Amino acid sequence: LNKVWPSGLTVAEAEEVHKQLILGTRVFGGMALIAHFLAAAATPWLG
Amino acid sequence: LNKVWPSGLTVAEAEEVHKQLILGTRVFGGMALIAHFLAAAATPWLG
Amino acid sequence: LNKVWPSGLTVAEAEEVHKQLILGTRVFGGMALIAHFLAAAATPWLG
Amino acid sequence: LNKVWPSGLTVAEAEEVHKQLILGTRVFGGMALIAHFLAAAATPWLG
Amino acid sequence: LNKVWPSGLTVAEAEEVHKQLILGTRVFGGMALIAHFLAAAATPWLG
Amino acid sequence: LNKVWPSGLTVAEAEEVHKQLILGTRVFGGMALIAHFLAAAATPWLG
Amino acid sequence: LNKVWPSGLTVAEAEEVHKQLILGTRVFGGMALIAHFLAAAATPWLG
Amino acid sequence: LNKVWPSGLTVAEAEEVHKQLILGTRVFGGMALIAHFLAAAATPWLG
Amino acid sequence: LNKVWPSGLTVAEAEEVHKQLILGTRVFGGMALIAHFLAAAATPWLG
Amino acid sequence: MTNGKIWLVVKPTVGVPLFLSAAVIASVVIHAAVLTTTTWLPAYYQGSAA
Amino acid sequence: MTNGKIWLVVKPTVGVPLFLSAAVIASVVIHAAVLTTTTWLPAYYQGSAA
Amino acid sequence: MTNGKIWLVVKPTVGVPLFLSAAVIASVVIHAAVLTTTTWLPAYYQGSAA
Amino acid sequence: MTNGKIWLVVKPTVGVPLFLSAAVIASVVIHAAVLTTTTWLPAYYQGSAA
Amino acid sequence: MTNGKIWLVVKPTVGVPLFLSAAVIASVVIHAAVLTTTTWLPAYYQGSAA
Amino acid sequence: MTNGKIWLVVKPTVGVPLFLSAAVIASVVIHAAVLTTTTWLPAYYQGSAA
Amino acid sequence: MTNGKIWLVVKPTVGVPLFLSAAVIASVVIHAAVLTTTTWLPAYYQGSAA
Amino acid sequence: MTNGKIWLVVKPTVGVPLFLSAAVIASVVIHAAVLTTTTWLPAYYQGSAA
Amino acid sequence: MTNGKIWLVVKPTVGVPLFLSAAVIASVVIHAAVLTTTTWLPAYYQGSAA
Ligand code: BCL
Ligand code: BCL
Ligand code: BCL
Ligand SMILES: COC(C)(C)C/C=C/C(C)=C/C=C/C(C)=C/C=C/C(C)=C/C=C/C=C(C)/C=C/C=C(\C)CC/C=C(\C)CCC=C(C)C
Ligand SMILES: COC(C)(C)C/C=C/C(C)=C/C=C/C(C)=C/C=C/C(C)=C/C=C/C=C(C)/C=C/C=C(\C)CC/C=C(\C)CCC=C(C)C
Ligand SMILES: COC(C)(C)C/C=C/C(C)=C/C=C/C(C)=C/C=C/C(C)=C/C=C/C=C(C)/C=C/C=C(\C)CC/C=C(\C)CCC=C(C)C
Ligand SMILES: COC(C)(C)C/C=C/C(C)=C/C=C/C(C)=C/C=C/C(C)=C/C=C/C=C(C)/C=C/C=C(\C)CC/C=C(\C)CCC=C(C)C
Ligand SMILES: COC(C)(C)C/C=C/C(C)=C/C=C/C(C)=C/C=C/C(C)=C/C=C/C=C(C)/C=C/C=C(\C)CC/C=C(\C)CCC=C(C)C
Ligand SMILES: COC(C)(C)C/C=C/C(C)=C/C=C/C(C)=C/C=C/C(C)=C/C=C/C=C(C)/C=C/C=C(\C)CC/C=C(\C)CCC=C(C)C
Ligand SMILES: COC(C)(C)C/C=C/C(C)=C/C=C/C(C)=C/C=C/C(C)=C/C=C/C=C(C)/C=C/C=C(\C)CC/C=C(\C)CCC=C(C)C
Ligand SMILES: COC(C)(C)C/C=C/C(C)=C/C=C/C(C)=C/C=C/C(C)=C/C=C/C=C(C)/C=C/C=C(\C)CC/C=C(\C)CCC=C(C)C
Ligand SMILES: COC(C)(C)C/C=C/C(C)=C/C=C/C(C)=C/C=C/C(C)=C/C=C/C=C(C)/C=C/C=C(\C)CC/C=C(\C)CCC=C(C)C
Ligand SMILES: CCCCCCCCCCCC[N+](C)(C)[O-]
Ligand SMILES: CCCCCCCCCCCC[N+](C)(C)[O-]
Ligand SMILES: CCCCCCCCCCCC[N+](C)(C)[O-]
Ligand SMILES: [Ca+2]
Ligand SMILES: [Ca+2]
Ligand SMILES: [Ca+2]
Ligand SMILES: [Ca+2]
Ligand SMILES: [Ca+2]
Ligand SMILES: [Ca+2]
Ligand SMILES: [Ca+2]
Ligand SMILES: [Ca+2]
Ligand SMILES: [Ca+2]
Repeated sequence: LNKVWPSGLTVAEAEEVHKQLILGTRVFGGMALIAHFLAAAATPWLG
Repeated sequence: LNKVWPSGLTVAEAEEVHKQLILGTRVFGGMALIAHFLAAAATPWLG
Repeated sequence: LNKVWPSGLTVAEAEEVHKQLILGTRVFGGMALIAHFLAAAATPWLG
Repeated sequence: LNKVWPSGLTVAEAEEVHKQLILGTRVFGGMALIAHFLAAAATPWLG
Repeated sequence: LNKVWPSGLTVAEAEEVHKQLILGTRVFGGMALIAHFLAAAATPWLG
Repeated sequence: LNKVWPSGLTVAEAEEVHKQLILGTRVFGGMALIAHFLAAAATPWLG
Repeated sequence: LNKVWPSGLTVAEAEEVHKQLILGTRVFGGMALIAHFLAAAATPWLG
Repeated sequence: LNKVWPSGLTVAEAEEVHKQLILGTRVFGGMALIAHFLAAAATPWLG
Repeated sequence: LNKVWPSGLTVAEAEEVHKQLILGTRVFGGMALIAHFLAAAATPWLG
Repeated sequence: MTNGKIWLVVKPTVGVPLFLSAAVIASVVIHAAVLTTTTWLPAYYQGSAA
Repeated sequence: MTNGKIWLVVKPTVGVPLFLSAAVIASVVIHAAVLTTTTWLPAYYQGSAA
Repeated sequence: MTNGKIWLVVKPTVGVPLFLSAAVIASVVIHAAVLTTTTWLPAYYQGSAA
Repeated sequence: MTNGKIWLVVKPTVGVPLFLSAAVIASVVIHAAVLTTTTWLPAYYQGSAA
Repeated sequence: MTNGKIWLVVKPTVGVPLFLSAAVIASVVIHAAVLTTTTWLPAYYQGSAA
Repeated sequence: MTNGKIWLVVKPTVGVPLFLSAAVIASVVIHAAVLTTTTWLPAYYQGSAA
Repeated sequence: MTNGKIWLVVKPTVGVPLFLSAAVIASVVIHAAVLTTTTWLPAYYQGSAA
Repeated sequence: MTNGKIWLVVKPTVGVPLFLSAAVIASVVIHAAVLTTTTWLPAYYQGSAA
Repeated sequence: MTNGKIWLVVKPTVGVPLFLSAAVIASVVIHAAVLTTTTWLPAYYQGSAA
């Protein structure tokens, strides 16, 4: 567990970093999904 | 709390940095919001 | 087998890295294959 | 307060640097403001 | 023969690396040769 | 006064460097001012 | 003659490197010469 | 005077470097002056 | 004369390097001079 | 979600700026593509001037 | 507001210049897009010369 | 599948960002090519404004 | 005025050249935009030759 | 096949990414050239919309 | 004249080449702008030929 | 053949990638020039299509 | 002639290549400008062909 | 011939690749200029085709 890999992180630190990246991606995606529905409603795209 | 992460910061220092970034973003956003209202009022955009 | 190569990895670590790359490529390829069938069905490409 | 931060500066040194940046910005802005009045008076911009 | 050259490799390691590069090139070339026959058959190139 | 700052200079060395930059700028500006008068006299710019 | 120069090579190693570069250049040139005769025969260049 | 400055040079070495730069500039300028007279004589520039 | 300068060379090594550069330049120039005579003879340049 | 070990062998100070920069560039590319290929988006900027 | 741990794994001397540079570039891109696609912003610069 | 030893001699913090960046760029290149060479993809963006 | 702590975490030898370079580039961009979009600034350079 | 000593004096972490990147770029260049200079490849993308 | 402390926190090995390079680039930009937007400077190069 | 001492003062890990990269770029430039200036090479790609 | 102390605070291995490179680039820029803005220089290259 | 001391203060591993690269680029620039400004050089590539 305590092994420090060539990035300088441990396994647990690397998972902690990625979990925040996953969370941020979900926030971005949720906003983007709303923006696409707005774009579909308000622009000529999709009619 | 003492742990120095691979950026060279502690948790507390990293939060202190980001809080100033958050503050600066709010200032920029407040100015940008005013600029958009001015743009809407003075330019042909939105009529 | 404990030899550390000039990348900083051992043989076993290098295989572990590449296996995740292989897995990720298969996921990307599966999605891309689906996207090509959708493109063929919904766009004028291939008729 | 003698702490040397990752930039290599102390708090007091960092404030001393920024104060010179603030001063220089004010000089640039004062000159730019004069240049805009000249531009407004001498060019067709704003009539 | 255990001399370490300025790349960080020994003679034996350098040949091991290159042999994999040779193998990969042969795979790429085999696929490219097939792709050229497909291109010649399916496209207007060469008639 | 003998403190060495993060650039590697002392205060006195930094002032000595900048004085040569100021001097060089004045020379460049003197030549440029002459060149602008020549440009105004010999080119259609300003009539 | 065992002196190590600023590249990290000895005289003998530097000649060994260059001799392989010379050999590779001759191979490339031989192929290029054949390609130019093919180009002259098969293309409108030189008639 | 034997002080080594942040470039790695002493005052005397720095002047020796610059003197060769001055000399080279004079050679370039002499050649360029001749080239301008040739250009003026042989091209439509200046008539 | 054995002083090592900031390039890592001695005076004698630096002269040895440059002499090979001078020689190479003369070879390039000799070839270029021949190529210019060929260009003048074979192309419409200079008639 | 399963790729978290990437940060054992890629430095986050490399990969996280690259990841976010790529997202930002991608968004700009998409907006620029829509702007350059539709009439309706430049008409939105043009507003009552047309 | 919750992402402050980013500065544990990204160097601020990398990420803060990048963040602000990206904002600056983005603003220029938006202003340039409006300038190039509208008539009204070029007319503003042209002023009474039209 | 057989090339896993590449990571003995290439640093993953170089090669993995490069690999993924190349994939991303390749995808953009393909999408941009289709957008610039077809009528049907810009018509899709144009939507009912045509 | 309140942001002086930025120089605790950004190296001034990075950020100060970047800051001033960005200002210089911004000024050039603005002057170039005016030159390319107005007729009056080109006519100023053209002078009596028009 | 005889050039394997190149990796005694070139770092593989430089030369292997460069080698593969050059191959990738070369392929893109060839595909782009065919796309831009033929009618038949853009017609293939255009499909039934022509 | 009062800014000489800039060289306490900016390396002259960085800032002095940048400063002079920016001046050189700026001069080229100005000369190129005059060349491209006037007729009189191209005519000066053209000389007696037209 | 007589220049082998170049590798005493140039790093091969610099100069050998540069040398080969320059050769590769040069070849692409020549092929691109022929493609862009002849009719016969784009006709070769066009094949029976036109 | 009086600026020789520049090499106390600028590394010659930076500044001397930059200085000479800038001179070389400047010369190319001037030659290219004359080539692109005169009829007489391209006519010199064209020679007896036209 | 008299400038050999340049290699006391410029690293040859910098300056020699730069010197040769500049020569190579210069040659390409000259050939490209002739190709783009004459008819006779593209006619030479075009050969018997036109
Ligand atoms: C109208 C729709 C468009 C179009 C739109 C798109 C878009 C948009 C995209 C693609 C993408 C791809 N398209 Mg498509 N595509 C079109 C038509 C084609 C045609 C064709 C002749 O008509 C081909 C050959 C392809 C092929 C491809 C793939 C190369 C690629 C996805 C690869 C992947 O997932 O690998 C995954 C691989 C695997 C799962 C297994 C691989 C196993 C084998 C054995 C490996 C062999 C390796 C080889 C020997 C060496 C490789 C060397 C390296 C290149 C260095 N498309 C049409 C014209 N296509 C995507 C892409 O490139 O993404 C980056 C993408 O985004
Ligand atoms: C229709 C076909 C095209 C065409 C298509 C192509 C294509 C496509 C390519 C070439 C390539 C080459 N072409 Mg051709 N080529 C055409 C017509 C020409 C004409 C001409 C006047 O008509 C010339 C001079 C050339 C010449 C050349 C070579 C310079 C080059 C291969 C060099 C090599 O293998 O060296 C090997 C060298 C040796 C074996 C020995 C050298 C020994 C000598 C003594 C060394 C002297 C060195 C000198 C003094 C200093 C050099 C300094 C360095 C440049 C820094 N071609 C026609 C118009 N040509 C290829 C290329 O450039 O690849 C990179 C290539 O890919
Ligand atoms: C038809 C022919 C073309 C033409 C073709 C070319 C070509 C081609 C070239 C030049 C080159 C040059 N041309 Mg001409 N040139 C033309 C017409 C002009 C006109 C003009 C108003 O008509 C001017 C001012 C110039 C001027 C110049 C020089 C700036 C330059 C050579 C400088 C040199 O050798 O310095 C040497 C310097 C000295 C010997 C002494 C200097 C001493 C002084 C006191 C130093 C003062 C420094 C100052 C205060 C600060 C400088 C700051 C730095 C810029 C950072 N040409 C015509 C239109 N010219 C060459 C060039 O730029 O090469 C790089 C070049 O290759
Ligand atoms: C027609 O073709 C055109 C022209 C349109 C071109 C084609 C374009 C295409 C194909 C575009 C495709 C775009 C795609 C695929 C976009 C994908 C976007 C995604 C997935 C975005 C994700 C965003 C995620 C974000 C913003 C995440 C932020 C995370 C943050 C801020 C957390 C930061 C902190 C950490 C990573 C670690 C903290 C440390 C700890 C110890 C906890
Ligand atoms: C049609 O398509 C077009 C062409 C328009 C292209 C599309 C463009 C698009 C899609 C543009 C989108 C733009 C966006 C998303 C812009 C976002 C802007 C934001 C969020 C700006 C934020 C600015 C924040 C600022 C300026 C913050 C400054 C902070 C400062 C100065 C504090 C500095 C100090 C620290 C960080 C730490 C100090 C240290 C301590 C120890 C306290
Ligand atoms: C007509 O010409 C045009 C214009 C179209 C130009 C031509 C374009 C062409 C020819 C395009 C060709 C495109 C190709 C060949 C695309 C290939 C795409 C592939 C193969 C994509 C693969 C993607 C793979 C992914 C996304 C893998 C992700 C893996 C992840 C996230 C795992 C990360 C973790 C690790 C590597 C190691 C973790 C550590 C451990 C210790 C386990
Ligand atoms: C229509 O769209 C177009 C095309 C126009 C594009 C749009 C362009 C836009 C949106 C442009 C916007 C431009 C802006 C926002 C410009 C802002 C300019 C500013 C704020 C300039 C500030 C300049 C400040 C200067 C020059 C400060 C100089 C400071 C100096 C010299 C002091 C140096 C010393 C130190 C920092 C520390 C010394 C050390 C000590 C220990 C004391
Ligand atoms: C008309 O002109 C146009 C416009 C067309 C432009 C002209 C373009 C031209 C002239 C293009 C020419 C293209 C050429 C010459 C392409 C050549 C392609 C080749 C030779 C490709 C080779 C590919 C090889 C590959 C993909 C090899 C992969 C190897 C792998 C993955 C193994 C990796 C592992 C290691 C190297 C070492 C592992 C470590 C160990 C210890 C065993
Ligand atoms: C219409 O828009 C267009 C298209 C025109 C674009 C717009 C362009 C614009 C807005 C251009 C603006 C240009 C400006 C603002 C130019 C400014 C030029 C300046 C201020 C030039 C200054 C030059 C200074 C020089 C050459 C100084 C040289 C100094 C030397 C050689 C001394 C070197 C030594 C040292 C620094 C230290 C020595 C060490 C010691 C220990 C003493
Ligand atoms: C009209 O103008 C246009 C547009 C055409 C532009 C003009 C273009 C022009 C002027 C192009 C000119 C092109 C030229 C001059 C091309 C020259 C090509 C040459 C000389 C190519 C040489 C290739 C050599 C190769 C591929 C050598 C490979 C060597 C290898 C693989 C060996 C590698 C190993 C080592 C170096 C050392 C190993 C270590 C040991 C210890 C033994
Ligand atoms: C219309 O606008 C257009 C388009 C034309 C653009 C405008 C362009 C403009 C404005 C161009 C202006 C060009 C200028 C100002 C050019 C200036 C040229 C100069 C000053 C050239 C100087 C050349 C100097 C040389 C070649 C010196 C060489 C020195 C050498 C080789 C010595 C090397 C050794 C050492 C430095 C140190 C040795 C070590 C020792 C210990 C002794
Ligand atoms: C109309 O304007 C256009 C468009 C044409 C643009 C204008 C272009 C212009 C103005 C172009 C000007 C071009 C010029 C000035 C070209 C100059 C070319 C020269 C001088 C070339 C010199 C070449 C020299 C070579 C190839 C030397 C090679 C040397 C070698 C291989 C030796 C290598 C070894 C060492 C340096 C050291 C070995 C170590 C030891 C210890 C002995
Ligand atoms: C990477 C960005 C790619 C953008 C590609 C689109 C550029 C404009 C294409 C031509 C204009 C299409 N049109 C006429 C419908 O506007
Ligand atoms: C755009 C002009 C750029 C000029 C070069 C700027 C400095 C490059 C980096 C070398 C100097 C810094 N350092 C620490 C290595 O000495
Ligand atoms: C535009 C030509 C560029 C030529 C390549 C750049 C010069 C070589 C730089 C070498 C840097 C690595 N080094 C100093 C350890 O050798
Ligand atoms: Ca809609
Ligand atoms: Ca409005
Ligand atoms: Ca279909
Ligand atoms: Ca006005
Ligand atoms: Ca066929
Ligand atoms: Ca006048
Ligand atoms: Ca023929
Ligand atoms: Ca004349
Ligand atoms: Ca002739």
